[PDB]
Amino acid sequence: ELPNYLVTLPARLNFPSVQKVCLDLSPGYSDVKFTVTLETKDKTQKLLEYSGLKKRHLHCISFLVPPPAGGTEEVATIRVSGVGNNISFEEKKKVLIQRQGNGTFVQTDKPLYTPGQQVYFRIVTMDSNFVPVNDKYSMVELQDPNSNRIAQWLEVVPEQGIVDLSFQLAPEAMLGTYTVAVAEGKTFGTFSVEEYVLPKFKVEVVEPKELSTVQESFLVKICCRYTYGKPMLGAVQVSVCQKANTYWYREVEREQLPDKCRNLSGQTDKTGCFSAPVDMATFDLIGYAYSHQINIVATVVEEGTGVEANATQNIYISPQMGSMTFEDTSNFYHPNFPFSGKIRVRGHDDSFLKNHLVFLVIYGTNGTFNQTLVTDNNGLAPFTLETSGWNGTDVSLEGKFQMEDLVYNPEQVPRYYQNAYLHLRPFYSTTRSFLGIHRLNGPLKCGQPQEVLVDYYIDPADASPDQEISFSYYLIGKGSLVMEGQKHLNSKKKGLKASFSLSLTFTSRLAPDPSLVIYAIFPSGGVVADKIQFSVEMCFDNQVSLGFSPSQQLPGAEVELQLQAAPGSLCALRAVDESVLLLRPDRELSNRSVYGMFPFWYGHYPYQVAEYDQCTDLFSFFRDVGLKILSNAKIKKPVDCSDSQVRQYFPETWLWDLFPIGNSGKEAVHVTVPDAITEWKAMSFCTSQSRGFGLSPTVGLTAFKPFFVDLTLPYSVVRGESFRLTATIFNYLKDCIRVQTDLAKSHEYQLESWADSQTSSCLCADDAKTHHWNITAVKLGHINFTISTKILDSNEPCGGQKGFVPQKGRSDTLIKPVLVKPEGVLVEKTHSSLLCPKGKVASESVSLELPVDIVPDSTKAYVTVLGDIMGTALQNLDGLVQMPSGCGEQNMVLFAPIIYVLQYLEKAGLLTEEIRSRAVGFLEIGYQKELMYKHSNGSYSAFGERDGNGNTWLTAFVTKCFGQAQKFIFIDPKNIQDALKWMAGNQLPSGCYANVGNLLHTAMKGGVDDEVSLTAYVTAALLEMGKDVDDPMVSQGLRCLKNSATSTTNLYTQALLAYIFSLAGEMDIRNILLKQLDQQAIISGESIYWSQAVDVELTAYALLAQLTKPSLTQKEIAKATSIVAWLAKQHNAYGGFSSTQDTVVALQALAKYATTAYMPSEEINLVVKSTENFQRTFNIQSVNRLVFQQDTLPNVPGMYTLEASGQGCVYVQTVLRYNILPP
Amino acid sequence: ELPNYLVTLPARLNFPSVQKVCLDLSPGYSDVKFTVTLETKDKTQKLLEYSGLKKRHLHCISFLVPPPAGGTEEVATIRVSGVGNNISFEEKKKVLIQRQGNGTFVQTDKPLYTPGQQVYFRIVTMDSNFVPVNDKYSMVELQDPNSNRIAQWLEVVPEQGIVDLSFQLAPEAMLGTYTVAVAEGKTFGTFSVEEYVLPKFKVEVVEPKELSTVQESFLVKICCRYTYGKPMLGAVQVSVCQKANTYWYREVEREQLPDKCRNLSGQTDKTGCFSAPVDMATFDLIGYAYSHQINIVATVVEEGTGVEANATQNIYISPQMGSMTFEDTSNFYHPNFPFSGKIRVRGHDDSFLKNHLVFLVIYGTNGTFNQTLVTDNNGLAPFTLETSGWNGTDVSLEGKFQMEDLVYNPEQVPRYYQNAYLHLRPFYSTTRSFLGIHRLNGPLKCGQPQEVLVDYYIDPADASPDQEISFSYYLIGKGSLVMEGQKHLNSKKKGLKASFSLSLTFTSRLAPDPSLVIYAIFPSGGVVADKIQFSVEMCFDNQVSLGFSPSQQLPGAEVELQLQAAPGSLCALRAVDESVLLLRPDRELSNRSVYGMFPFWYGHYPYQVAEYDQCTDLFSFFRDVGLKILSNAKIKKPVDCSDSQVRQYFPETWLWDLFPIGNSGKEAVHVTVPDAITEWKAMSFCTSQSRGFGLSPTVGLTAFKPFFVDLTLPYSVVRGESFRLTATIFNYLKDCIRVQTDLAKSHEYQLESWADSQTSSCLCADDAKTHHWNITAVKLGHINFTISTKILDSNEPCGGQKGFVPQKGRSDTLIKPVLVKP
Repeated sequence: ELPNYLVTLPARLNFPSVQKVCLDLSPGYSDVKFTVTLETKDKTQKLLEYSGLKKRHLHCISFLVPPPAGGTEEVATIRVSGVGNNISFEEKKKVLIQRQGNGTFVQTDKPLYTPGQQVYFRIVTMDSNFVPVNDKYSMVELQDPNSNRIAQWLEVVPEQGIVDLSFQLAPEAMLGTYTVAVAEGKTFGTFSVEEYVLPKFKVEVVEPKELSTVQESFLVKICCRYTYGKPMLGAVQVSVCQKANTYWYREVEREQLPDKCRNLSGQTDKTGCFSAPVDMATFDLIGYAYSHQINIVATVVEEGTGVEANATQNIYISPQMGSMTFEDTSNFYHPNFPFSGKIRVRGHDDSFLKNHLVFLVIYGTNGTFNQTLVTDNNGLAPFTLETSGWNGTDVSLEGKFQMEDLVYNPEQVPRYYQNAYLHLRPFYSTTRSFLGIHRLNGPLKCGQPQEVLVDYYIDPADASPDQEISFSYYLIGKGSLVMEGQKHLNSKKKGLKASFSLSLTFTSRLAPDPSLVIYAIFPSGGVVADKIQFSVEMCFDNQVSLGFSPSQQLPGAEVELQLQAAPGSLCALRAVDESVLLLRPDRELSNRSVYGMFPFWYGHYPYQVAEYDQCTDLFSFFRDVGLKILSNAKIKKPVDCSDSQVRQYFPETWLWDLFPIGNSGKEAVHVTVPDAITEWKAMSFCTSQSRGFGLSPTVGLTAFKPFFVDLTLPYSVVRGESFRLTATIFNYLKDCIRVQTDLAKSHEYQLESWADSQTSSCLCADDAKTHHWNITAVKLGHINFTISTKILDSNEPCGGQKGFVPQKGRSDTLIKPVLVKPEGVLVEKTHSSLLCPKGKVASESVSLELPVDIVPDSTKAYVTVLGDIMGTALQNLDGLVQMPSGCGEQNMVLFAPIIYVLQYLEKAGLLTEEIRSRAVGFLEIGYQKELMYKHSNGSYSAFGERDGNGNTWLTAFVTKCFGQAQKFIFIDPKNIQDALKWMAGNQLPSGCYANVGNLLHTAMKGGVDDEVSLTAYVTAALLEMGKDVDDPMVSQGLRCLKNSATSTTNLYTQALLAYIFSLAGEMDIRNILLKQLDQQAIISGESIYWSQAVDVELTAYALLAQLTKPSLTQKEIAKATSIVAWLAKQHNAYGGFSSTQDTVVALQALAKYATTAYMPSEEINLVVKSTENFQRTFNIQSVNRLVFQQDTLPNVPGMYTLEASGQGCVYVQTVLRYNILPP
Repeated sequence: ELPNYLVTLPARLNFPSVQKVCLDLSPGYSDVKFTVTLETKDKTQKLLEYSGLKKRHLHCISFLVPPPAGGTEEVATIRVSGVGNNISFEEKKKVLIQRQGNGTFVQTDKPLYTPGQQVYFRIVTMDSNFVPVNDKYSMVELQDPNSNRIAQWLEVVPEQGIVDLSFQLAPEAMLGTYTVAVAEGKTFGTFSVEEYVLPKFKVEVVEPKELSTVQESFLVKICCRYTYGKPMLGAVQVSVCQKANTYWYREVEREQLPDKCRNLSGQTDKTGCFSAPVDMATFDLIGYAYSHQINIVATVVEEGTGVEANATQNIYISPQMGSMTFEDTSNFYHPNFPFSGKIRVRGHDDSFLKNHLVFLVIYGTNGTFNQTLVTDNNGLAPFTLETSGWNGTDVSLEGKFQMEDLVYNPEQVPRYYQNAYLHLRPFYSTTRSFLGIHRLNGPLKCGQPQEVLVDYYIDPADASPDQEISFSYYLIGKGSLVMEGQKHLNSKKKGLKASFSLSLTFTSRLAPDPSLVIYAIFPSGGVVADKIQFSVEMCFDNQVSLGFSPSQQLPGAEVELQLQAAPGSLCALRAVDESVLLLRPDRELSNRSVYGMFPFWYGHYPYQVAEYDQCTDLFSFFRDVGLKILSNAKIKKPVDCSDSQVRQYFPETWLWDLFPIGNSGKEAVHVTVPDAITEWKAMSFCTSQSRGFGLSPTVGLTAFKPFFVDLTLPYSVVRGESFRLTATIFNYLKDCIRVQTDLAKSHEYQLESWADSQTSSCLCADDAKTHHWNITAVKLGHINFTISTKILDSNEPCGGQKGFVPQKGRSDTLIKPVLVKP
């Protein structure tokens, strides 16, 4: 016999992890010292030293990995060496050690906020094995919808992997999509802040969920239900419609047909759900001018109330009436042994079909085979096939509904049958023996031992009867070898179709789709092996479950709450209203999102250590699961080339408390239900360094009362108007009752009161009596509307019999707040100052006034201080230096911004030398990327060296890029002088732009793309490095441009021709067009910009025209400060790699503005002082520099003093909002 | 009638841990809202918002401890407030918050080094819940014994709570007790460095371990064994001696009588244990001038070699021949209900005596009572007493051997009976009921769920049959609440001596001495309770074991070491030689040492939050464990005054590695044994954040060969000076064989030709033959000395028969380095 060995490691090692390495020894050897090492550049760690035994032995050891010798990634070398008695086996492979993606998320308690609320949020960072990581954050930031950073917490440490942070939102905070970022990661937790009111009912479709083209009619069923679980009445309008399909060509036959649609009007039943049938004779399933799509817009208005809900459902019409997919089968067959599998058969309605005659056709080189099968009464079709006629050839399985396909017809869409296709490859079995694993149905549970049966046959032609046989099994989860073992079997049985069993246990360390690989090496050297995948549900380490008792309980009294988790955990709990999830769907915190933030659905070898043998077997079996194998056994295929209750409450988020789980595993807390009659959806994620991360499914506590009231009233209420206060009184008791309703009159709202002063009415079971009022308000802010109802004892009978009072819940009151705003139209007066003392005190007196037409308590004024030139995304400027390229003409516009960002960063005080070196290395390898576009004439071209003389734009761009890169690296100026002779030859002094050269990409050279702009750029490119006017090229350029300077027109071109005269330093003709430039600029507050993508370019060129010119004054300083404040919020000003030239010109405008006037703050103490001797102090040093701080001032608006002391420049913006009478 | 509440907190909160808090409520309430909250000097978190229920309910929640506003230690306050329906209950009590003690130990691979070797050491931090912390180490330092810091490490980060560091000692490093110190703290580890040679055998006493005065003559059974488990023949000289005791007055009568020594010479038997009786009347037991403490110094010399091993056994001589101690009993007793207890019965050797009539006498105000009791065949005396006639008065119990004590005599030392004395206090019981907890044996077993039987009697005069009575139980360990429960019983059973059971689980969170408190509040206002103290062995939550397979190996063959700990744990190793432990005894790394690393007085409040009266009940039951109680029930009494291989090897440690544990909880490694004929003692500890710290027993591997050699030679050799190299040959084969010996000649050393060749000889079973040579050194430094022995087949009989050649063990080649100095 020949002894063998097999060592297996993960191919992709992870740095804070503990991994396994397995080594299997044949019998024989038994005198050879085996040792395995992994060699990094820092050490040589031996994994195991070992010797052979008299039997086959599989030995697996765990190890802490070496750190990577690079920054975060290093190719280490795995080495097996067997020494001893004049033989030295040595084999050598490469593995990869990298710091894996520590995935994080941020969970706000709500996706929605009124202004004045409190944004609570938890940031969780967690490992690939769902272990929490206490890698403490540098910074976390909360930014406006204007991308302006308004909150920042620095150097924050998490407890048990999670951190909670509370930001009190402003009562005057602007409406939009706020964002929260951590450490400048890939996670941007966004929440909306807007004005909203809570809907009390959800409308949804029920029966239209699938539609096929073979149906005749479908029954639209629209169910509207309250949040507390009761049905309701109300008028229903359902718009069922198919829109016209927009074709892939958008220029011809664009005059479309109108959308085909039918509108349903109705009333819901006693179960509160309206049903009506709609034919598909209305819609055009045959026609390609209409999409295969039906929009259902269901709109329900409550009876006598006026509130409205809508459901927007999208249905995709499918001509496919049945789906047949392989789901439990292998991609490989062993030769001349039976092959097993099963087919999932489903219909159009994704339901498990019954008693279907499926037909399996087999394509092979011997002959086409056909076999029919019948599904069972569960929806599966098992099959076993005899492969002995397949002759070791790759075959094809096709499961079909019928033998004959549908003939394509003009009058009807051909209904396609989704067949079951499979390709079977012969396994590389050099020795005749068989393994097979019986697969385990659908999704498998976790924490319980799965019993898996393994079938085998060891033939007595390659294994002698004295040789003990053993099967080595590996369970691989998420690309790491997570379970190992070997089973020894008795050698006396030898040749029979036998079986044995394994007892596995799937968990969160196991994948959603993990693998089982079993193998057996014979003493002949051949191996027989089989692997299967698995369907494992998205489980977790902590078995968390949430429990309410008694789970449907009256509003205002206690409910016991159970947390089930692993002991020693710290667990976070969110109990929130249903109604706040009715407007915006919540940010999905589930098992699928936690499993989805780690991108490892592929497994496999990485790019760094991949083995390209090609110019299936056991090596492919370990390659597909992501394990490096080193062996001398025949595992490689040879390569081939081819009782009154007062009710004020907490209707928003209810529970946001942290609970550490004790040693019992379970923990209870009694919580008091808020008085809003809704459903509370609660969820919890528990985390622990012991077991891991666990996530409860969300549960619901239905707070419900039998008899109650409900006020409805809008949120956006202005003063003076009479709004519709609608009070819907609900009786859900089974007996008819009498109610008495009264609004408690106070001195804070006015009405003339239809049916007030303790009105009385009669109602009965499932009844909603809607009283109406219109109310006008006199106060401001939040004011309370209070109502009370009682069930009177019936002196007279009504509704038939005498009314009956319940013993409990006889009375019900309600207090509801509303926000009332001042009258008139709003208008803002803003004033900005750039206070820059240089080691001193700089002061400014600000005066802001108001016309005398104001209603009282309407004027508000607040001041904002900012220490930085722009809001956020300095790390975007850090990331602009990456991603080199050499394809297309986007390479020059991606290699342009490096010199600009390293000019910008050194004047901001945050320059780093390692990105300096990396960026100039990228620029030095980027100098070679413009060399194969060099023309044969001695110039550059857009594409090819034979196209012709190049365009002036690209030659001027590479002239600027070569002349502005001499401050960082060595660029020779000989190519500039080689280009200048072709600038002189291309444009005549008698006439400029003789039209030689063309760009490959259109709408790219500018916003206008005319000849005078390209001429002014190529004649402005010479003197923009620091040169004066000394050349014939710039002389003929100014000769061409001085005629157009007096011609005016097209202010973009006027600004960029004022740019070259500002480079010339002359004030004679650019001042006669400067006055018509700034007066045509529109005003957007203090963030103004010039208006004629094109406007941002015009703003950048006019900022450099106003900045490059000499004699900068303070009004020009404030004007340019307003311009760069508008450019601060432009996300297209920086962040584009294949974008236009706007990015580099706005970025060099930022660089020149940091050069000349505004340098960033490093120590500013600011004080504001008012008329009424009120003062306030801001501190802006280095980390609250970007924090855009606010302060609300209580004085009557007048003259105020704004003083800045220290070293640095600061920006102060004062905003006065007030309301004026419309006449 | 009158509703009652009870709030329980630990009285000493540790900052990185979580703590329980408990609230128990009577039937009644259901309209008030109880808030318990813990305020400190920066924040106030609401521990429980909680409305009342119509039954009795026990609700307990776990909370994170607030940070210390004082920096490391502060006095917070917990308060209870029941507000609602114009009812305002408000009470408060002070509690202490301090940072928990970070324990730290350092181990080394050996406790003893020659200069020129590598010193390894591991330093481990530890919490009071035995979980390791990866706290940032500032600096660690290594000091010469002249108080000079010779090595220095700055800014070392722990990997899974431990640090593993190495240092190369100098080849001319001077001799003394070097010290490893951490951050100028209280932790230090001393290792001695001097020249040594490894002893191959040890010697200890077997039979003399206790001396009582009633003996006539006592056996001295000295016994000497090799490290590889085999007996040895030799010459034994034992000095058994009684020293003259120095007087307490150190000013007069300096003339001292000579020490009563007896010298015994002997040869060990085939089992290698020398036994000889010594008449103990030679030693002066009566007089005070001679000490009551014998000292046995035994020196054993191997024949033909000259090496010697000494053992010093210091045995106290005691006149005590027995001990009555109370160990399973309560300090309290309930009035007019039976009281149970158990007595340990031990003799002069502290062994369990059989069939001893122990006598219980009871000292009370009604009358002194006597009772006799027969022990079982285990060593226990279980008794029960009626307390109906005791009338609620504190009593005393005394358990004795006999009624009459021994008369003091001038001619004899008065031998004392160590009786069992106890004082029983009356329980403060306002309402008549009984609650007793049955005891559980001696030291309990960790991890297994024990079953405890608790019996009770609820008197129907002070209870109502319609309402149920629920017993609340607290299983408390190491000053914090561990396990909780509320177990109800219906009062339809009425008044009887009923019983029920609890399923307890004891872990490392629970103490070596944890407590169990069971109580109940009746609606009259009274309370009934019982507290017992358990006894658990010094346990760890991480159960770790080591196994060598096949646990006895010839040198040169691999051995599978199996290491069994929790998954996700990082484990140390130490496979030291036994011969290293024979020179310097190891500093103790055991469960006693780890549990004694932390102060374990406990059972009381801190002095900053202590409560005292002007001058037992449930409040004393919670004081004696150290828990704060806020209650309005009758919980306080009214105030009153109170074949051929060459053997070069590893005479240092064999295994010193870090093996993390995978998910199966098992690890294994085939480790190659070193080529010394010895025993390797291996021990490991594992640190995990999940299951904490775990420490394994010291398992042993006997690396043994049947036929081998050994070289006796000193460490230091003066160059140009002759020494005696003594090579001994051991035959442990069962037959008689013929050996042949060749000492390798080289230019590194010179020989004087003493039995140069033809040293072939006959060695029978369990035999040793020593050959001496006169060898001098010629060159400086380390010198190899090589000996090769083999078995030759010859027709010349050895012992009357031809020497049978082995199949394994035919030859043995040994290489020993030696140090040569000028």
